[PDB]
Amino acid sequence: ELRVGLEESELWLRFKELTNEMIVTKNGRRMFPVLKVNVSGLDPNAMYSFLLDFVAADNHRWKYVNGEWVPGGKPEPQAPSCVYIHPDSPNFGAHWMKAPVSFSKVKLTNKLNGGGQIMLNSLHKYEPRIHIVRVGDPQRMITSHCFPETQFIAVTAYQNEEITALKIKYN
Ligand SMILES: CC(=O)Nc1ccc([C@@H](O)c2ccccc2F)cc1
Repeated sequence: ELRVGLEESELWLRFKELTNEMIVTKNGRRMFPVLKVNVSGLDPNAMYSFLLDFVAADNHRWKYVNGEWVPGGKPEPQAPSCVYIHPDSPNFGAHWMKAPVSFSKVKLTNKLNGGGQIMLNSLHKYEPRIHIVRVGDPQRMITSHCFPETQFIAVTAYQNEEITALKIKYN
């Protein structure tokens, strides 16, 4: 049975408790915490690619008001479908299962300017999603998982000072 487990879930939950925020910039910013998963139940002999995208969570944006996140207006039109291919792709099932798979190099941006970055809209909430795509498959089988503990609001600058301090504490 294929299982994709979130690593450092307790750490992600510390951020989610406060409402997590990830900075987006013109040139792109890596995430903290880094999305990392453990994988079991692939065919060790088969080859697969791992991909990452970000799903919009709401039909509205958010705003930080009097120290609380609240519905903050109408949403902007959806960000373009950006997909990040894990740089180890394609690789054997045995490779992906021998140690956690880490998406440490992905960068989030608010400006489409190449570099394999992910475009997000500031003040909107997103949920990371990991896809496993089997290589050489005429049926193009793909298996997707979402990670609820990793939801975050994209921001140009941190709003909650507790988030600013958590990012410094754990990173
Ligand atoms: C059966 C079927 O729809 N297969 C399929 C679909 C999409 C892809 C990727 O292009 C892909 C595109 C966007 C996001 C993640 C992805 F993995 C690969 C295989």
